[PDB]
Amino acid sequence: AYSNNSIAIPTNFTISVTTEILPVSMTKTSVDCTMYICGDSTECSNLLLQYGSFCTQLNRALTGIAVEQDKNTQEVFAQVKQIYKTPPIKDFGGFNFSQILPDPSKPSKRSFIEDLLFNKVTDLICAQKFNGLTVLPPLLTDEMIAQYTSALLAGTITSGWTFGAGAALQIPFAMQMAYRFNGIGVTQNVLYENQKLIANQFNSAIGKIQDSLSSTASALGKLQDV
Amino acid sequence: VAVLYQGVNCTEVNVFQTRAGCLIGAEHVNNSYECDIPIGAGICASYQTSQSIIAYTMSLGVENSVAYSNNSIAIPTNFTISVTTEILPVSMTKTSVDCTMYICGDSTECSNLLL
Amino acid sequence: LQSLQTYVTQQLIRAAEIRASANLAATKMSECVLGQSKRVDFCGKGYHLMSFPQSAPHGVVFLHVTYVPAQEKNFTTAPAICHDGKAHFPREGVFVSNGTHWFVTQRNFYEPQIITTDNTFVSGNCDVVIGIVNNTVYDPLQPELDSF
Amino acid sequence: VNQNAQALNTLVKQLSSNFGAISSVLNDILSRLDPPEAEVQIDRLITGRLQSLQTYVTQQLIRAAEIRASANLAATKMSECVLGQSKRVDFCGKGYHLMSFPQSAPHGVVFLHVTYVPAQEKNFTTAPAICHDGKAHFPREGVFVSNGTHWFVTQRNFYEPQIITTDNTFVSGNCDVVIGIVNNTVYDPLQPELDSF
Repeated sequence: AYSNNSIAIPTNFTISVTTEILPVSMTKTSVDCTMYICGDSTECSNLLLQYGSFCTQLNRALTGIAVEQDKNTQEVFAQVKQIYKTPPIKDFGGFNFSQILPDPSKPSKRSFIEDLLFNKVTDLICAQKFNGLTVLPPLLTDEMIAQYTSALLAGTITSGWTFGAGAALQIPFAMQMAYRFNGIGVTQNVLYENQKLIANQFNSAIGKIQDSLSSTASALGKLQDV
Repeated sequence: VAVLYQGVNCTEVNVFQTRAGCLIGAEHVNNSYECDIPIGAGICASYQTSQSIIAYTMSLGVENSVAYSNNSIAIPTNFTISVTTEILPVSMTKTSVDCTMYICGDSTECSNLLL
Repeated sequence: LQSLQTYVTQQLIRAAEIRASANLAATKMSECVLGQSKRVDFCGKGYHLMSFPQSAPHGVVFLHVTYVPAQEKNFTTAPAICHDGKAHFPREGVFVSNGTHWFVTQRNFYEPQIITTDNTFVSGNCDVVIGIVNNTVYDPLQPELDSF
Repeated sequence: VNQNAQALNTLVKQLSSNFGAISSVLNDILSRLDPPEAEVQIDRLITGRLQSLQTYVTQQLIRAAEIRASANLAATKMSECVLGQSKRVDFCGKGYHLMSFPQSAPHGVVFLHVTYVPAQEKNFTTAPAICHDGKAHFPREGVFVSNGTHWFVTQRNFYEPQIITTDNTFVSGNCDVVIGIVNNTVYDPLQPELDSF
């Protein structure tokens, strides 16, 4: 409807959590020119050397892709050089973050959501190593990228936005939403009165994300094309 | 020089084994420092102490546990104005290559065959 | 050699593609995760609050907490209140009415508040403004000074 | 610059390779064999040198795509960081951005950014609200802090302690909803003025 004297203002709201899956790096590969022609023979080497520097250019090309490819994970995952830890005593004001936080009881450090991301994406490594194609491993293993992830979650949950502009400053997460509502022009009264309702909205939203990732495996197709 | 083999344990061959493969000629130190020349799978190397090449695990930086409480708050009483450097490229060297002089110069028969 | 040159050329073009996706992810890493972005549909649908990153093979998963309004009701508005003969413009929010008394509330949620001198400000007069309505702006110091 | 030099050097040095012929100089082959036996060897040079130039043109163009992604990022920082003030975090550099100084540099530009970072911190006691007459009071800008004696209102970015007043807060809601509210006395500046009157 369109009218000059008519206006619509929202009387209620909801907290929705969505998912965008963005790829960072690909698999590092280096292919030899001589072994791609043949090995254990001097006929491939004498006839291959007359074409010049093609081997050097294609080899430095695969090395350059692998170094810049390592640099993308370095420019994204680790923003800061300081590690943050999760406190043992958890009072968040009624919010349950245990799904996104790592579980120390597991042999490898991972969260409940990341446990599903590794299991829903597809040994093939030894199968490729049997035919002569060497897959170079990434410089950062899964435990250190997950430790970078646990550092940014533990820091945003406790210190928030402070460590980006300086030393990490401890703020209660209940007061963190007061400024996040104050930044978009919303009075903190919605937070302080509706905090009990927001606890059930957030905990149910995390349960819906866990159910969507477990039931639907096609949401990860952004990485599956890669 | 520290020779590294990729994707195989030590078979033929300070001989240690990593996830990337057999690494010979380097020493393994249990302590961890900041990496300089990277290898892969969280291990790097540097020339340190009668000095040689040492190999060690990636340090992810200083581990600090930030205190968290309901009534606790920290407000800064002082500030520091710092100036940093962001370096970015814009243009690259302009090159122009001619097909005739590059392929065959000073040749009329070859210049006619290229047309 | 020609088949391998085709392979490397295909790797550099996909390299520009994975770098463009990584640089966009780094931008959302700084704005959506670390800070608070007021940008619309950058950090995801709705008004952004916080973003939770998650490790994934050859990529990253962001969990975005946003504010999406749900229920609304149609109200009657007006740009200004004419009280003493000078126009009263809202300092923060918009003017709404249920049909009896005019209220002042923000655009993102409905919290009825009476018209006071601190919620508005005097600019111009009532004649140059199109659509101004008449009402009584409550002076909060009047009953305290009268009782004193 | 080193990568461009190494690319040009490889491009020239590839001319000396024979590419399946007797010799790399075209004048010695054209000066010995007749034209009909000669067309096979010149065609071998043509196919090889064409493939080397096609790799160079494709590789330089791939770097042109890198130069355009960097140019669009530089133009975005030139607009937001330099001309205006960007509120984006870690865009204009670490910290809260203030102003940018451009400097000419060979084949690029160097940015000197002035940022605002805190230095010394001190632990304080906070409360979400102040309960005075039975109605809650919330800070308009900033948070409630205390040194252990009196509750103060201060900004999050820097410490400038101020007395709790009616202009620094606003009356909304009551004291039984908000969790963590504490009791204290909210100073009203009208009271001593009326007592003196």
